Amino acid sequence: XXXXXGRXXXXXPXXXXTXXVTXLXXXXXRXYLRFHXXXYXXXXXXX
Amino acid sequence: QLLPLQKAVRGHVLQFEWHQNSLLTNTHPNFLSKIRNINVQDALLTNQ
Repeated sequence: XXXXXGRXXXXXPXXXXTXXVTXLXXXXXRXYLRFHXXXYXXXXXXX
Repeated sequence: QLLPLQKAVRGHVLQFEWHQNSLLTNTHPNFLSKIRNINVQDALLTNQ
């Protein structure tokens, strides 16, 4: 019906500023250290 | 008629405020601490 010259345009529904736009194509119209290895009792203990 | 209730609530808040600023060093000036004497182990350790 609406198809024009081999083009299948059929599958279409047919029934501030106020600009006007064209329809169908819109455009303007833990762990804490332990004592060892912490450097005491490694220089100490006079007993 | 509300005056005495105001007194009661003021007294409550002021009690809390007085308690907040209290420290034992001020009220108990003769509070004890952990004094000790210099002993033999100090001298042995110094020599070592």
